[PDB]
Amino acid sequence: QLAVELLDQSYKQDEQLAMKLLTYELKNWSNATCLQLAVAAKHRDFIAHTCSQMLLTDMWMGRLRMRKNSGLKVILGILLPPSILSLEFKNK
Amino acid sequence: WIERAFYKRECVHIIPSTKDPHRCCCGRLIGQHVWSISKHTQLSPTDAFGTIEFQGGGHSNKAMYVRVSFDTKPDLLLHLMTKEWQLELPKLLISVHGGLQNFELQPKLKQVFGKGLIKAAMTTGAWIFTGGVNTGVIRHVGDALKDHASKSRGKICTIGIAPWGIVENQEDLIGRDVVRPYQTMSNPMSKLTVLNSMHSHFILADNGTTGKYGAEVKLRRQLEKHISLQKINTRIGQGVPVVALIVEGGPNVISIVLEYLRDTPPVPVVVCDGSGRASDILAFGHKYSEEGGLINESLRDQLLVTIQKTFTYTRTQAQHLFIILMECMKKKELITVFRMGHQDIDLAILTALLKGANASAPDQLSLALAWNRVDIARSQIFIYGQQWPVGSLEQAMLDALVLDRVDFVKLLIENGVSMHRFLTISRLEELYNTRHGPSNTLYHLVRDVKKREYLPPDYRISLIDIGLVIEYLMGGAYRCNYTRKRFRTLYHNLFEINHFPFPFHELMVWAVLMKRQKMALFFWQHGEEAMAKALVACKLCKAMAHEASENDMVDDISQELNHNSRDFGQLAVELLDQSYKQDEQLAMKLLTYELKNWSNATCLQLAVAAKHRDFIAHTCSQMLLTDMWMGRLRMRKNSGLKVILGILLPPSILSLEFKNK
Amino acid sequence: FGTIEFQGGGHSNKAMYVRVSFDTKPDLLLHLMTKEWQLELPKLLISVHGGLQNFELQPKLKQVFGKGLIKAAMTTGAWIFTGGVNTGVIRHVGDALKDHASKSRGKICTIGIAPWGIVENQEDLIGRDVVRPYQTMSNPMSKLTVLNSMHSHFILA
Amino acid sequence: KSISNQVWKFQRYQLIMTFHERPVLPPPLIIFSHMTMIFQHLCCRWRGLKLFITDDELKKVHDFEEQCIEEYFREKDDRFNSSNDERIRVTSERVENMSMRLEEVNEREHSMKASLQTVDIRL
Amino acid sequence: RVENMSMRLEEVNEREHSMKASLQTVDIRL
Amino acid sequence: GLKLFITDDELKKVHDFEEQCIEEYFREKDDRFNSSNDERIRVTSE
Repeated sequence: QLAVELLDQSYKQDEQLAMKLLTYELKNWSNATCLQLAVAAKHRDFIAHTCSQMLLTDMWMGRLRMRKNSGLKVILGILLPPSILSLEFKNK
Repeated sequence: WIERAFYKRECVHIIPSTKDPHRCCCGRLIGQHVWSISKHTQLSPTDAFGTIEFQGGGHSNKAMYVRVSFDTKPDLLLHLMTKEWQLELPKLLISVHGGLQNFELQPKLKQVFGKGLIKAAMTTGAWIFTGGVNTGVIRHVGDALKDHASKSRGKICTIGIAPWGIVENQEDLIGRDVVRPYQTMSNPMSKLTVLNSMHSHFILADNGTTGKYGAEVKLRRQLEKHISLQKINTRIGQGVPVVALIVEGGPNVISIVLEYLRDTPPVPVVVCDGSGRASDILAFGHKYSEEGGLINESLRDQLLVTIQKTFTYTRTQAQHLFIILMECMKKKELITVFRMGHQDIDLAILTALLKGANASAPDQLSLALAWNRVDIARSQIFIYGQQWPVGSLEQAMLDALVLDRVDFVKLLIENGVSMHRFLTISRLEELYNTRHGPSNTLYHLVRDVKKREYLPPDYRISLIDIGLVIEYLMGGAYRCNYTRKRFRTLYHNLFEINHFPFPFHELMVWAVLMKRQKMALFFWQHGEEAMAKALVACKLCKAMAHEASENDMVDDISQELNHNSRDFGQLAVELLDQSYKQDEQLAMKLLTYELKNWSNATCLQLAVAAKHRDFIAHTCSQMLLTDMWMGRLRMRKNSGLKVILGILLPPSILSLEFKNK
Repeated sequence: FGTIEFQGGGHSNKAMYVRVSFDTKPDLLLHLMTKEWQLELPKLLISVHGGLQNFELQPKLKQVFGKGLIKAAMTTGAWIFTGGVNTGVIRHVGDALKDHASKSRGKICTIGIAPWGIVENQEDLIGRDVVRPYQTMSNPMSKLTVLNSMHSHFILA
Repeated sequence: KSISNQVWKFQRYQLIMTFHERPVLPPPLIIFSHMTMIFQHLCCRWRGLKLFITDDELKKVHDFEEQCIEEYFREKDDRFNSSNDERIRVTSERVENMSMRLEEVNEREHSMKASLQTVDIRL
Repeated sequence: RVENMSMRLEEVNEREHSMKASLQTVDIRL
Repeated sequence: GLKLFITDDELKKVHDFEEQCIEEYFREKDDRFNSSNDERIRVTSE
């Protein structure tokens, strides 16, 4: 719950440093990250906060913006290769 | 870039002797040696760079520094500290000129003055120039910033102008872009003075000699004059306003005070008495002297005797220093005193800095809007006899709304806003198109409604587009006033006819579209049909939450829109609760009547259009909707069965009571 | 005629008024203020005759006397006749009603008997049944004395 | 079940607003009510919750609204100041004010009593 | 009760400054 | 994806965000402790 409340505070301060804090590699901790050592520790409430929520949701979409009423739109793209061209893309 | 732009220097030739062969005039030893007046210093690229982040006694903060020549460009340091120091330009400026030698003060006076200075640094966000080495006035202000500024927003941006040779452990500070630690081991016998560790920034004013003072003084003066030359973005006065605090000091304090008072621009000097020496003799020369030369012979002779004895100064130049003291007394408007005996020295330094600025009252109001200080503005700027120009108070209101300043607009409506004459179509559109505030999502909504109707980044959003934005968000059959044919012809004819007779409703739509909840509650506080305005603001907040959940971005905006939606809903709930407690006969008439500014709708139909839960469950709407079932009729006592018997038996309707018309 | 409901420094309350002759029927004003002013007859009566010129008082004495007068106005429900223009005794009782009567049942029914010419902005008060705003911009050099804005009722003698 | 009676109040409003607009004859005999509604509409065009509030009774319901706005914030300030939280958010500052004020009296009353003893010695 | 000690003790603090100054002035003139 | 290689100058600007979070967070737990119903009257009685 110490880890929970520090993630809570870093979410209240700023989000752009917050997801970069939760992602980066740890040279003194076997080159792992916060999330993978978190599930290695089997801690409950660390990965349920909104910072990891938007992190893990954006790590699903990959380099892409096709989300508005998803489920059905991603099914129509993978069945129709023409219809992928009518989907928005995130700028690199 | 910093090494190739700022150059150091060091004494490497001549090597005289001043009462010792090893003691050079350049300060270093004869063996230690490896301005140019009788020293022959050599200019070279600087080697001292990086961070001197400290250890011991806490204060392990980021302490990056730079070493420059004594004869260096003030502008080059200015672009340094603005560009690669991550320091934005301050809204004020305060110096810690004072006693160089070590002294001590009473605990209460030290605590009050230190708390006042640090909360002044918090409110104005200023830059604090200090001697840098922890002794005397620098040690006292170091204890002062460590007193409560470490317990309130410890990003103070304190800069220490210290000589390169006067600081201890010069070999420790060698190395370019290297984080060299420095311990706070204070040697009692070393002439090289220890540093103040919780200072965030350092300047190593390098004159090529060691252990000599006065070289950083000229650099500090040219840097502060250049900083006052740099115009602030609001352009209130002569750049960033500057003020100098003096505690103790010697004849140098008197001379730099006379320099500050005669300077262009006229920088004021705060003097704090109760500490002794130069500050007390300036206080005594200020308290009983009036218009400079209005000093009687007895107190002039007493001041001369205290200079000759208590200051242990020569009596031959005591007349000269009394001439300098009278020169300081000739400009008493800039001179400030702090005779003490919550309620700290922040108000005193604030009215001192805003007093002697050669600036107009709207300029002082713009400076106070920058500092976010409403009590100092009320005490100083808004006073009797103030000839406020026409149009400047309207500009002050425009700046206050675009910076989202609730207490400043409270003070501005308290001082004659005339909100009906202030608000026009063009000022409202400039208010909407201004982006000098918090983050918002007007651009995505206007792009969506333009895509629905049918976007450049420089697109100026018209009032028709935002009116159709409230039409999209409220939905159903809502018809905003901005899509009316009359307003469209007025917009065509102009782009109190342009003025708005009902300004607080456009304040509601501007507050809810700009994500300013404090503006929404404050403009709730004054105005008519407040139940309707809070209800429709709840409708727009729930609709913006629906847009920010159907788009579901970084979810702080979606959670605050949900918060604002259910808060404004329970606001509607509690106001209906209070109107039920007051009287019921005005209460149901309040819930029924038609709303000419809200698409000719009512409270109940806009309530269910907003999908608010607990508004229509109160007993006022209970008796309203029950009596709107019975129509003009009194046939209710054990109903269900009696109404079935009436509709089957037309004779039995005649045996039912009727409400009087 | 109409309302001079104010703006600035708070005090945006209903401030309807009436202008009558100096030689007018007291009974006709009585039926006026009982019938179409929505004012029932009080159980007591208190006047604020005092210093017309501007003065000042000690804070504790001003606070105690003002609190006593306003809670007397709360308990008796009386009508308070005052000079009306915010200067001296009228300014002190305006600060007094704003001291705690704004924090305890702010329907005081204070009536200000002021001359028609002595009030500032006479052209602003022209118009029949019109809600004319008046700002609290106190001119330091105008002989036309400013009004007390949180007074609910006004008489323009 | 904490909201069961409450949610019935939402759905009953939809019944009341529909039945106000329904024609008076039953949906069996609504050809009769449609005939007479077309009859009354064409005889004039070719030849409940929305009362129209006039200009003098909008004023007496508006001033009830702003007097509700000023009076309600009295009650939230009184329950705040009389709560267990904020009423002791004021007492500790006052007791802290007696911490150095009474100590200032204690520092100088030692000199005041000593001044009385010294004056009585020299008298 | 604590609010009653707020201005009662401050009233003692206002006049004890004059009382100690009266003791010093009387001792000076004696 | 989750394993970006942070260079030597952007590890510094995310590290100082971390220790400034450490000092700033213990301010909030000391303020809620001192303003709680428990500890604020743990000082008045002395």
